[PDB]
Amino acid sequence: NVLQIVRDHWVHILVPVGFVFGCYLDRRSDEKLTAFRNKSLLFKRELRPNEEVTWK
Amino acid sequence: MLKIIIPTTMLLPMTWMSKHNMIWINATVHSLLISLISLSLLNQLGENSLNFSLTFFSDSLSAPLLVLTTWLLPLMLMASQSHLSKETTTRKKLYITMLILLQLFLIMTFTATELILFYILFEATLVPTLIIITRWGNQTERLNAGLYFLFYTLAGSLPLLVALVYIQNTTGSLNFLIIHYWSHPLSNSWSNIFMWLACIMAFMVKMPLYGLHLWLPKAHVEAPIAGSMVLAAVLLKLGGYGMMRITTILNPLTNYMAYPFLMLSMWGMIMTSSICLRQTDLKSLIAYSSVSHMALVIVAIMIQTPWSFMGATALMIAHGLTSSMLFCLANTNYERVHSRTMILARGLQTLLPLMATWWLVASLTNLALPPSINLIGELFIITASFSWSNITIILMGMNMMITALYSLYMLITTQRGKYTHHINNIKPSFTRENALMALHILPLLLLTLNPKMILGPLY
Amino acid sequence: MNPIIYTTLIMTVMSGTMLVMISSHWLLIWIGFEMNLLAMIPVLMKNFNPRATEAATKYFLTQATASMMLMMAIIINLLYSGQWTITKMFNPVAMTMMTMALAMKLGLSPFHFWVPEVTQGISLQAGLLLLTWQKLAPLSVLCQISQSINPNLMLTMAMLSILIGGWGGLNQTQLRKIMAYSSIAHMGWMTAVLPYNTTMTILNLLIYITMTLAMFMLLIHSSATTTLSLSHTWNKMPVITSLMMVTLLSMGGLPPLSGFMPKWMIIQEMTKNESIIMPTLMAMTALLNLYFYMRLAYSSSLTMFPSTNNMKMKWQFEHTKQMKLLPTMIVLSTLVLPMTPALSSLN
Amino acid sequence: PFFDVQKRLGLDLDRWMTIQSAEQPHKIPGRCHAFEKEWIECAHGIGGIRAEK
Amino acid sequence: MTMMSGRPGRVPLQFLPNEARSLPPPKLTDPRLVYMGFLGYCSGLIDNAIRRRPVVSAGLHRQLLYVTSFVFFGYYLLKRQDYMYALRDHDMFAYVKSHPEDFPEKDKKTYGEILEEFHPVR
Amino acid sequence: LLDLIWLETILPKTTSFIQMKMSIMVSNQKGLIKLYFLSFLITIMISMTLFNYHE
Amino acid sequence: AKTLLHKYSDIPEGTECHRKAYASTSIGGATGLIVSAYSIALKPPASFLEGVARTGRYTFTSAAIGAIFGLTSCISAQVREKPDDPLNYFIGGCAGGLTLGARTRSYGIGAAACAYMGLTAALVKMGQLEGWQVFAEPKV
Amino acid sequence: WIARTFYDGPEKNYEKTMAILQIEAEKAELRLKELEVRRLMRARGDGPWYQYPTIDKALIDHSPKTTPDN
Amino acid sequence: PTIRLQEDPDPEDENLYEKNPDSHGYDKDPIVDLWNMRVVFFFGFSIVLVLGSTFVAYLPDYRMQEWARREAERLVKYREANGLPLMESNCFDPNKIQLPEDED
Ligand SMILES: CCCCCCCCCCCCCCCCCC(=O)OC[C@H](COP(=O)([O-])OCC(O)COP(=O)([O-])OC[C@@H](COC(=O)CCCCCCCCCCCCCCCCC)OC(=O)CCCCCCCCCCCCCCCCC)OC(=O)CCCCCCCCCCCCCCCCC
Ligand SMILES: CCCCCCCCCCCCCCCCCC(=O)OC[C@H](COP(=O)([O-])OCC(O)COP(=O)([O-])OC[C@@H](COC(=O)CCCCCCCCCCCCCCCCC)OC(=O)CCCCCCCCCCCCCCCCC)OC(=O)CCCCCCCCCCCCCCCCC
Ligand SMILES: CCCCCCCCCCCCCCCCCC(=O)OC[C@H](COP(=O)([O-])OCC(O)COP(=O)([O-])OC[C@@H](COC(=O)CCCCCCCCCCCCCCCCC)OC(=O)CCCCCCCCCCCCCCCCC)OC(=O)CCCCCCCCCCCCCCCCC
Ligand SMILES: CCCCCCCCCCCCCCCCC[C@@H](O)O[C@H](CO[C@H](O)CCCCCCCCCCCCCCC)COP(=O)(O)OCC[N+](C)(C)C
Ligand SMILES: CCCCCCCCCCCCCCCCC[C@@H](O)O[C@H](CO[C@H](O)CCCCCCCCCCCCCCC)COP(=O)(O)OCC[N+](C)(C)C
Ligand SMILES: CCCCCCCCCCCCCCCCC[C@@H](O)O[C@H](CO[C@H](O)CCCCCCCCCCCCCCC)COP(=O)(O)OCC[N+](C)(C)C
Ligand SMILES: CCCCCCCC/C=C\CCCCCCCC(=O)O[C@H](COC(=O)CCCCCCC/C=C/CCCCCCCC)COP(=O)(O)OCCN
Repeated sequence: NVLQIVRDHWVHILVPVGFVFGCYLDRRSDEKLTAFRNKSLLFKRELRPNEEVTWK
Repeated sequence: MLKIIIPTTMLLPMTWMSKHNMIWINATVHSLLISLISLSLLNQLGENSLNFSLTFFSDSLSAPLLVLTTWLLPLMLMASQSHLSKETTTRKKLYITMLILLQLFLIMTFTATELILFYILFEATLVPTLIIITRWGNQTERLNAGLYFLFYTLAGSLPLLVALVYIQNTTGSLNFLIIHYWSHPLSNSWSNIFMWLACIMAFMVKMPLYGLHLWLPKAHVEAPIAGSMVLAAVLLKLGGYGMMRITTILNPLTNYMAYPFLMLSMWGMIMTSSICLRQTDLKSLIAYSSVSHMALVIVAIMIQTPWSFMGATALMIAHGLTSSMLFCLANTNYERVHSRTMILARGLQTLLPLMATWWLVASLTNLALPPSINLIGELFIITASFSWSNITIILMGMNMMITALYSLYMLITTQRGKYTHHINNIKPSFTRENALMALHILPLLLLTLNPKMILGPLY
Repeated sequence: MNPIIYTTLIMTVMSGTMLVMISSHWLLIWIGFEMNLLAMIPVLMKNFNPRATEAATKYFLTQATASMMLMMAIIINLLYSGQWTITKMFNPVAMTMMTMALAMKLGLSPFHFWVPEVTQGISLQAGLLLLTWQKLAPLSVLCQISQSINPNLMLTMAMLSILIGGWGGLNQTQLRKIMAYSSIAHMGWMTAVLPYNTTMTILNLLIYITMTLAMFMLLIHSSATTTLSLSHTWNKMPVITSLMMVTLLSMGGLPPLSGFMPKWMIIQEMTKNESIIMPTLMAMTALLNLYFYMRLAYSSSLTMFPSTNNMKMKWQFEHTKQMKLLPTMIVLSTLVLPMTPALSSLN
Repeated sequence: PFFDVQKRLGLDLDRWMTIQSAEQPHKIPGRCHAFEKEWIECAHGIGGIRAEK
Repeated sequence: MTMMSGRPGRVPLQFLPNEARSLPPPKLTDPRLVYMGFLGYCSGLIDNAIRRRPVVSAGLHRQLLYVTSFVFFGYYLLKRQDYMYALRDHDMFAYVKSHPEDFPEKDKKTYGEILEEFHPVR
Repeated sequence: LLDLIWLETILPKTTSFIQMKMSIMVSNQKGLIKLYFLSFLITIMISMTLFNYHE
Repeated sequence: AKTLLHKYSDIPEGTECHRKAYASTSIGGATGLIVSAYSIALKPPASFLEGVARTGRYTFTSAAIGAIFGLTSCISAQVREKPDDPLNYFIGGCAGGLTLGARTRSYGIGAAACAYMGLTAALVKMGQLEGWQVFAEPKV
Repeated sequence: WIARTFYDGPEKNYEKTMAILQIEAEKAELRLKELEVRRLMRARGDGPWYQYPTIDKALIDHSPKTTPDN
Repeated sequence: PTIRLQEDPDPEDENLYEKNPDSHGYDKDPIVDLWNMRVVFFFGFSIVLVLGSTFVAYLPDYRMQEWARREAERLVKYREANGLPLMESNCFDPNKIQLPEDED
């Protein structure tokens, strides 16, 4: 019976999916501005024995 | 900050793919969710802004405005579904599309890092507003209003564009951060004077400044209720935001270029407050109230002090909420009696008590009762003006009296006295209207509880 | 007219334009202009009536005078320098005469009077051809001789064209005359940036041609030549009127529509040289074109005008002939601004 | 504007008549053959702006 | 004025010189290409609307061809635009390198020795 | 006096009046080739005497 | 031509007021003659004598405007001992506007012309001072 | 909990601002340099830009011309 | 006809309470009306208002007010213990500032 329910209320996932897509695109934008990661004079720091990057 | 922009662009096809009787529910629910999402931008720093990308950034001045816009969209949706019941499905979807496009343009305008992009979006906001006004307005004046709304804007903004590109051919960048860091003083020459005028006149006509305000009564009176809401609460704050942004490159010319505009702002604040005392139209009274408050905001921006900027930000937020509430309150009576004359429907407190309580709270907030954020902004601006010059306390003080008068005047005209005998079609207030009033008024006092969220970057 | 004869005449018009565009010899450019005029004259009179004959006669007189001035300028240039190649135009008097002749051919002010009359006197298809395809050859020659232009004369004619286009279009109820005045103003815009950058001229011409093609195809689709006959279309097909209103807004230069891109770019270009006053005046004047576009939008899309009873019959029939390039033209006319940097491909 | 179809295809549609010193019938020379020849070789390949000076 | 028409070594009607092959091609997921596909989809929707057909569902082959054509042309348009901008920067840098006297690098001065006038706001 | 009359009189009404007058002046031509071909002659002479003479 | 413009411009601002007035009168007369030529071409006067009358009317109006502007500008500049000040040109422009209003016998035309011509003349003086170019030569 | 769940540390925003500022400053300097280069190239005509056509020398006939002195 | 045109009459306004005595003012269909009311009240008051106010009230201190207070306490303690003035009129060390050589 879920066919009619889906074809009537499938418009309710467009906005949440857009929210997740926007979060993913914000992360993709963030990954292109790492030219000074762990390089500022105020926050320059030695890496921990395991971690690879100070922030993502 | 695409996590806010993309859900609106998704509101678009969700509205266009909705079933014919479920458009309002879906739109309101997802707009409220988007407002809840945008609430996260209030977590600001103390030193710099939130630089999300090369294109968009958020600051302590733009985050409250973004929250107000995303909160205002659902309120417009609730306020619009009453008078659009007889419309066809396609035209209802078109109206919702105009509202969504306006919200998207405003969201992108308040966060643009670039001045030309800011100009493009701040000019793109005209098309949905103009279409709404001239298509869904009620009387035949609306067409003229649209023209008055259009050219008044464009004649102010087209010179700005020229100035903007000129600046980009001199400094090499119009990015706001680089502009702020690489700021240099403006000399005293005729070319610099005209560059100052070109950079200032667009935002001064969008405020609107006294003498340049003639478009505002037309636009706010012939527009539909959602159009009036968005014109008064958000679209007037574009001028204030733009002036606060652009003034970083105009010093020290402002030191003496503000005199004519300061004089106009103060005297026209007195003049418009006085005009409110003799107004047969209830919507025009609210429009002129907006003019007076925005004159105060103009003074605050023009005197260029931290306290003035704080008070100006608080005043813009408070005025947006209050004026939207007042317009909705007037629209309820209009929908009941189909007339805008203030002395037509009288003694409404007897017939609608809870509506009378809403009217009382809105009028008390309009006259800046302590400790409302309206009062906080007004008092900060007044203290800054007193520091600027001790004599201003005269004019400001005058305004403080006049406002109260006309404010209570409206209340005493509409709620007290005796009811009109021949008007018998005043039905009990719907739950929708009461919810609209409550959702307007509760955030005001909630922000009164935590006032540092709307005090801007100078806090 | 026979379809084969009509196709031959149209191809001869395009062949004259191409001959103007691909030649290095002044004589061959002149021959291309002559052939274009000869093949164009019958096309304007495809539907025979006194108005079409008057339009053809006026067009022929104007273009023949312009071509004679063109040939005289060529001969003076040859006299003062035995060169036939289209180049920096070694003589100033010859260059003044060349500029005047090309302005007369394009319809730039003050040689603008023939454009509204010829546009009003011919059919919508002929007006489409005249206002879109007939601008390529003189503008190509002007681009080729742009380094030797006198900026004062060219800019004076461009400013006059913009002013006269706005003022004349302010007074029209006939759609063809409105299109002609819009064309005059847009030619003014195209020629204002010609001494500074021909790439901007080409971009403005392309966007104007796209918008004009969309407008004329929408006017042919809904068979309206007056404002009142266009006011009936909402009761027959509202989608056409909505697309027409958005196209009018784009033609008015409002952001974020693509019609904003040319003027914007031109303004920026004119600000890279000093030239501050002229772009400001130019935008102030383009507000007039926007005003009468807005008036048309009020009359046709944003308000409902009264209709007639016989329109009910028209409800029962569909449009028979179908223009395949209309949707692409509308989309290019409206939603193109975000692709602005692609203009680098023009130079 | 100018689509150099002749240059792309190597056609020589009208370049045979552009200048006076270009391969006249029966090798008849112009009155100013040497002067135009010298000017052409002077201005070749340097651009109009430079060649004007 | 024309900047690049008389540039030496230019083939008349090429639209894509061989030197352009030395540049990285635009990714097939480029946002500009996605916008071109969106333009094609809008053209298909407008085509459906004008013909009085179900706007979203009328012709899927026609809409898909619209999107494909717009993406196909936009790819080469983007390639040419990127080539043109690379040419502009190449010529700019070569001209700067070949004219050192017109682009001097003057001594850098810190803010501690530059006298900047102070304008009080009062 | 101020809002409904003079502020209206100066900025928008004057603009509309001037634009209307200039539109009527520009667009009211009889359509006779004689008159504007005479104007073409005048324009050509003015162009050869004003701009062309100054090079 | 530019000969009249140069003949007006080479004289210093606050010197030799009669010569400046004469040059301004010549410029105004030339403008009026051109306007009359275009008006007669596009609107035939139906009679030769009426054509001469219209030409004389236009030429005298323009010449009077120019002469008044030049005379008052020079007089104000020399009286205030303040050359290179746009206020002198503003006063001259308003005087020319009042002259035009008197010529057409209309108070509204006079007031509007005074205001607009004053602003335009002040802007022209400002452009002369700061080097604003109306027809910019192509540089980039 | 709110800071851990919804936000990052200040260093991320700090260094993102650094990168953005560097990019914008480089773009501004490049714009100014390009304007200067365009001005010089148009003024002198000694660069790849603004190269206007001149008669091809290959069109000249270098043959005896029935007259010894050309 | 003594008339100007064929037109429909202006219809009277519809009262939503006639066909639905408890109508909530949202829609003529009672079920869609009731659910519009329910979603408005739940997502406006319950979700956005109260939870948003709680979220704002407990936002972490990114304005560094408490940190600034602690820093000021440290500096005041140190400067009072060692007898230095609490504040200096110069916010920059004069040793790194190079004034112009000649003032005449
Ligand atoms: C900026 C950010 C991005 C935004 C981009 C810009 C906006 C969007 C793009 C615009 C172009 C796209 C659509 C154009 C073609 C539509 C033409 C049309 O007529 O529509 C009717 C059509 C309904 O017709 P129908 O279904 O066949 O049956 C009803 C009858 O036809 C009954 O129909 P009718 O003909 O009898 O009704 C008559 C009506 C018919 O007239 C109209 O329908 C008006 C349409 C105007 C066309 C726009 C012109 C060209 C585009 C330029 C837009 C400019 C935008 C810039 C900002 C300025 C704002 C103007 O005319 C009127 O009522 C007159 C009222 C006057 C109103 C004035 C406003 C008009 C212009 C406003 C344009 C605003 C933008 C477009 C809004 C959406 C339009 C559908 O609408 C649709 O159903 C299509 C819309 C939805 C399609 C997309 C669905 C996507 C799939 C879902 C999944 C999402 C994927 C997400 C991925 C992630 C995975 C989950
Ligand atoms: C944003 C904030 C608000 C801003 C916006 C609102 C405020 C601004 C807009 C409102 C005011 C602007 C109006 C401008 C003038 C309008 C004229 C008009 O409409 O013409 C169409 C209209 C159509 O006329 P018509 O159909 O062609 O002929 C039939 C006549 O109506 C039949 O006429 P009639 O037979 O009855 O008599 C005519 C005759 C006789 O008139 C009469 O019969 C009655 C007497 C009236 C004469 C007024 C002057 C004598 C008393 C003035 C005393 C001092 C003034 C106050 C200064 C205080 C200083 C401590 O008048 C004349 O002959 C005029 C000749 C010149 C005398 C008046 C001009 C004085 C200029 C003011 C100098 C100020 C310098 C700066 C001072 C700085 C210190 C504060 O003309 C009139 O009917 C009005 C005639 C009176 C006009 C003169 C009044 C001057 C008002 C003050 C001007 C200053 C403000 C403008 C500044 C920009 C200028 C550069
Ligand atoms: C129906 C409404 C209609 C519409 C109207 C419009 C409504 C719109 C609403 C919109 C949404 C609003 C949301 C806003 C969120 C705000 C929440 C928040 O930030 O919480 C802050 C705050 C909690 O502070 P905190 O930072 O979270 O705690 C930090 C410490 O670590 C904690 O310290 P601790 O370690 O000591 O632990 C204390 C703990 C436990 O401490 C204790 O248990 C000890 C208490 C002392 C009693 C000791 C003796 C008594 C027993 C003795 C006998 C038994 C023991 C022996 C047995 C034998 C018997 C003898 O208690 C608490 O944590 C405080 C209670 C939490 C309340 C949170 C409020 C949430 C509101 C959100 C919902 C809004 C809708 C309302 C629904 C709420 C329910 C109706 O909540 C308060 O309100 C505190 C106020 C209490 C202070 C006393 C009042 C002083 C009055 C002085 C002024 C006098 C002048 C006159 C003015 C009079 C006015 C009162
Ligand atoms: C309806 C409401 C619309 C909004 C109104 C906007 C207000 C705009 C007003 C502009 C503010 C000031 C403009 C210019 C600044 C100074 C003005 C002038 O009076 O001051 C003196 C200027 O001296 C004289 O006044 C010369 C100017 C006179 C000509 C100007 C025309 C004024 C006429 C007023 C018409 C109304 C304008 C508004 C039209 C709508 C200063 O002497 P000076 O040191 O030398 O000039 C300083 C510049 N320097 C340093 C480069 C030399
Ligand atoms: C409103 C939108 C405007 C769009 C305009 C039309 C778009 C569709 C037309 C498709 C073009 C097909 C041409 C491809 C075949 C190859 C032909 C090639 O050889 O031509 C080259 C030329 O290539 C073209 O110029 C590129 C055409 C691309 C135009 C699109 C840019 C429009 C501005 C950006 C708006 C976004 C457009 C979106 C596209 C769908 C030759 O260069 P060249 O012979 O040496 O230059 C002669 C002129 N000069 C010397 C004076 C400079
Ligand atoms: C119907 C009849 C009603 C009458 C009966 C009512 C019964 C009682 C209910 C009334 C409550 C009385 C208020 C008393 C004050 C107590 C609440 C107060 O203590 O909370 C404040 C907190 O208030 C919140 O900060 C303000 C709420 C935020 C407002 C946002 C509104 C929701 C967004 C909706 C859209 C906004 C649109 C406008 C654009 C800006 C404390 O601020 P703060 O000093 O920090 O707290 C320090 C400790 N912390 C930090 C650990 C928490
Ligand atoms: C709805 C009514 C709203 C009114 C809006 C109009 C008010 C705007 C004021 C006019 C702005 C025009 C200037 C355009 C931008 C200036 C940019 C600039 O800085 O250029 C200057 C030059 O400045 C100018 O050229 C401006 C000249 C003015 C021309 C246009 C005049 C428009 C009307 C002026 C009077 C109105 C001004 C006040 C109006 C108040 C509001 C009504 C520098 O040029 P350079 O040549 O490089 O100088 C140094 C080297 N020589």
